[PDB]
Amino acid sequence: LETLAFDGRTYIEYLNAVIESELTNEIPAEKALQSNHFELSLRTEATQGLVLWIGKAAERADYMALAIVDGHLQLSYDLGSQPVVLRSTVKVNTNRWLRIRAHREHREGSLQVGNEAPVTGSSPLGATQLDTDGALWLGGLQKLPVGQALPKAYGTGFVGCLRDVVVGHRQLHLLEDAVTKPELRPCPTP
Amino acid sequence: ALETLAFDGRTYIEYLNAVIESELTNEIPAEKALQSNHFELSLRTEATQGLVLWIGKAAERADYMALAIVDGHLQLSYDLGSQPVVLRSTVKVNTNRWLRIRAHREHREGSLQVGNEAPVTGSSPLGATQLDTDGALWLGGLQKLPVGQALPKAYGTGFVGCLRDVVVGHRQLHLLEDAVTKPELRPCPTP
Amino acid sequence: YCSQGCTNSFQCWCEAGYELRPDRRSCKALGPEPVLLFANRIDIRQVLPHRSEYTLLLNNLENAIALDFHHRRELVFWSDVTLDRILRANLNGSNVEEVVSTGLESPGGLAVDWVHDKLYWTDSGTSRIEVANLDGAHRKVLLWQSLEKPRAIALHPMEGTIYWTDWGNTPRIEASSMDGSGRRIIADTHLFWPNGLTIDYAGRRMYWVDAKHHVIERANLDGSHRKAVISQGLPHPFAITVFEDSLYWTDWHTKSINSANKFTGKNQEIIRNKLHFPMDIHTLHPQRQPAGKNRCGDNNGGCTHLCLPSGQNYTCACPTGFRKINSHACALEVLFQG
Amino acid sequence: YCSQGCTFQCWCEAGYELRPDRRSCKALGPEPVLLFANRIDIRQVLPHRSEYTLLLNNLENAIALDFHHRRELVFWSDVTLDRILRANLNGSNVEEVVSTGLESPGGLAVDWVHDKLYWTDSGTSRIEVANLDGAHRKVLLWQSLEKPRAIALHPMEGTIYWTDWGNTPRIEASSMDGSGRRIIADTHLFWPNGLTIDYAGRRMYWVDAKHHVIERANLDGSHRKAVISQGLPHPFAITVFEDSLYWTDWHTKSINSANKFTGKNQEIIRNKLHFPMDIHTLHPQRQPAGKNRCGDNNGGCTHLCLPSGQNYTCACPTGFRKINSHACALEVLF
Ligand SMILES: *[C@@H]1O[C@H](CO)[C@@H](O)[C@H](O)[C@H]1NC(C)=O
Ligand SMILES: [Ca+2]
Ligand SMILES: [Ca+2]
Ligand SMILES: [Ca+2]
Ligand SMILES: [Ca+2]
Ligand SMILES: [Ca+2]
Repeated sequence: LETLAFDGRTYIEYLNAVIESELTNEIPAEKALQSNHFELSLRTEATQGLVLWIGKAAERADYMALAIVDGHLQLSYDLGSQPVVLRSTVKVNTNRWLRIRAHREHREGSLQVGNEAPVTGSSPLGATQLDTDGALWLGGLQKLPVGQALPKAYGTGFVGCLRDVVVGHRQLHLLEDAVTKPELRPCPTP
Repeated sequence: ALETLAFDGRTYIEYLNAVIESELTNEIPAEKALQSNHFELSLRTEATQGLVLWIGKAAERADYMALAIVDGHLQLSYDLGSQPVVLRSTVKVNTNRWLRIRAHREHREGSLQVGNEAPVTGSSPLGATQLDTDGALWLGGLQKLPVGQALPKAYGTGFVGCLRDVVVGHRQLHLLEDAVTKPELRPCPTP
Repeated sequence: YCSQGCTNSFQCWCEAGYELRPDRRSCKALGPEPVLLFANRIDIRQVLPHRSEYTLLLNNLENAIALDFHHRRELVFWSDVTLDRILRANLNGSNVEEVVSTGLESPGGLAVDWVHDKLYWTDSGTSRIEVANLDGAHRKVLLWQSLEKPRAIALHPMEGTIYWTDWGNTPRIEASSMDGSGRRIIADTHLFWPNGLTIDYAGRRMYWVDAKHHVIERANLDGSHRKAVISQGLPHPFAITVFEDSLYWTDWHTKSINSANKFTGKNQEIIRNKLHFPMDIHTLHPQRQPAGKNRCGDNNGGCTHLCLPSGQNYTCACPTGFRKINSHACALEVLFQG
Repeated sequence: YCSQGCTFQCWCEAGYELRPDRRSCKALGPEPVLLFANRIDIRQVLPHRSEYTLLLNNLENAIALDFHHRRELVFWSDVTLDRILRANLNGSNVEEVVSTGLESPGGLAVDWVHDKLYWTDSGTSRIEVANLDGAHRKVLLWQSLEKPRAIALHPMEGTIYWTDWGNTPRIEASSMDGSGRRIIADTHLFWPNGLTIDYAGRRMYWVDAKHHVIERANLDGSHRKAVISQGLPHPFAITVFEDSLYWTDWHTKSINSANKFTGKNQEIIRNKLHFPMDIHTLHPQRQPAGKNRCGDNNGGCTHLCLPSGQNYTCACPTGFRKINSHACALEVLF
């Protein structure tokens, strides 16, 4: 397949799969999201890092974020009501590839790293949807945190390698899908 | 591994799609409510009639999602408690050549694509977004139809042909080793 | 060459609110100069055809798709698909308020009954056609059975008829009474993407657009005498309207507003290009909302809630969550549940 | 341990008579009955004899249940239907109590003193209260809740205990008005499935299905002890009477029993059960009479009167705001 490598200053932007009205004749639009599913593979030596951001670029918080805190992964999302945080027990760093299954249906969301029993939970009641502006970010963020009181790790760029990217049921093309192409490298061979 | 499967019309294979593993999860056991369905498969047949895949319980008025061959065309039907919807493909499947199928459901909204055709889309009527399942996923057909009789005659017929590369949700299926209930298993014969 | 009608053979005749042109053939509308009102997803805009005048009416919209207007009330209605809302405002662009909030998936079509002060709309995601008061009250689901993807909708308050397009897996064009009764198929043949639909009142004919077959079709008002008019330059048309001898439509491919001759299909012009995402279009003019008799007459005719034209007179109807009583009255079903 | 107490001589309490062994207090009144939900059924079983009593015959998914002994009522939760129900103890006239706002109602508790109903929803991550008929429903607790499951009450002390098996598993307590919230045990837990209070013995017991233990603590969480360390593959709900603990197990599909003190006398009361869930000992002594804090001043204030600390407070049903300390008004007026 392919491997996108991240130096910590690498923040790659992708669009969420759009409506092709040309082919479908369907009215173009982008509604807030009902459910999210992310499948990705990761190899790192890092103890802390922001990895994934599905977010709305308004400074009030609607976000879906996968990040590393103290060697262990965290899935957190704010739906309009307060956020929920799900910590993967598995440690991110042996510099060995790990499989990540992140999913949420409305409030309910799950995270599974490697072969661990999946970590479930639900965001607070009220808002069940995620406000979105067609942005899917990878390798952390440009240092564009949204004025939220997030863990200080979410401000740090991600160092390591990724592959086999699955957003929903679609297989993501790492190079071709990137709207933002700062610089691109296949994962090094450590 | 066993990568291909041959169905003689009497072949009915059970898989556990999404159940509540209370033993492992410590969650209260119950029928799972499904917002979304997705699966993919490759198919080769000379048949113009038969049932291929069945999701949900096998009971009267129980919810279901079925992929069936009716008059040489594949179609996706599902009932969520509100009335059922049918999505008929435009492709003739009995060409006896390998065909990719892509089926997806978001709540009421489903889609069906056979090969490179333009996806066929429609919605189940308003009022029910969820498919309540026992976690059962049936391949090749059913021994006896769910007792509420509203289905076409073709749904009773068992699938004749072959199958491979079966995606279910986000997980690719191990046709042999993931099968909960199965008869003797043989690979597709005429490749 | 007679824009409207010729009687006596062979001199042409002009309808009320219209005046014969110097050519003795064409009919010109008495009133102000015609204005084209259209939705641009992000905006609602106005144009004077065959001139460079271009005005942004309403700004900072999320996803503006379908729009219609009420001339004598100086009201403009539009739907927003990302928001799942139907809003209305003064024709000036002020006093904007929410009319329909709940129960919308893809409200892709709008039509105003200016005679009975009613609001009809279609939802392709909900597979229904609904009606309400101008403010959005007395909301009732008019049609649900057999609908898949309703898009375009057009009214004939005088005839008391509803026209619409369904571009779903069984593509159609249907007509019905305004109460929902007397439903019938105009065209179920040679259609795939019936996007646009419009009524020519003076000409007593109907036009529509198929984005798949790439045609604008003219039909008699019963569906008869169906003829292709524009067979070319139709990559992806969406909405369509008529005025005098001109057809006006929007196109997703060219991102433009286009015009052509009604009876001919020639004189093809591009009124505006480089548009953001041309959606629904109209002709803003008193003659495009002619005066008709209110079937309910004296407002006592409003029955209890809904009074809708059906057949040659009218019927009374219940809003959603109501039960019919005595045929003139409606009551909440919640007073019958306990 | 001389059962209830020894100040030597052994001391019994009212509703209990000293047995010839001089230690054991046998309960006065009728015979004890084990009440449990089979998911599809609600059955009464006599423990030390073989019995089957079919109470409620047709059900989709019954889990949490409880009873009002006086007034003879049976409450239970249905997590597929997402409704809460009640009936006379004989199993007559099923009645809907809570029809809305439910997702995973895993817990249920009845205050026989104040005639109120407390339940937990692991889906809603909330604890709620209402009248026995369903009237005056209010959200008692919401914030910092994950998977509240088991719930038990102490109407005499006006205290509530519950368990959370979420990401930070814990056993907590608060006054019946939701105040004075404190942690009982936030350590060495993973799957706190069941909880029970020994009123006569003045102690609490709980089960952890991941640790496979039944634990006794004092009633403030002090002197934590594991009484049973084995034969607990997947226990769910637990209850107490006299010197015996009774609990249901998902693995063995059985109702089990043992000694509260020694943990010995391991017994299988019944087996081959469909899916045993929640269990209670059906007996008058398991619902001891006590002082009603809210009774006989003005019945339940204007809307709700809930015990708080050494007193009671008045609370507003959801959709209401408080008018002073004694009254409530709707939210749409102001
Ligand atoms: C339209 O007219 C109304 C009423 O006279 C007025 O409130 C509004 O300001 C006008 N529109 C604009 C854009 O100023
Ligand atoms: Ca939101
Ligand atoms: Ca359902
Ligand atoms: Ca009337
Ligand atoms: Ca449920
Ligand atoms: Ca009181």
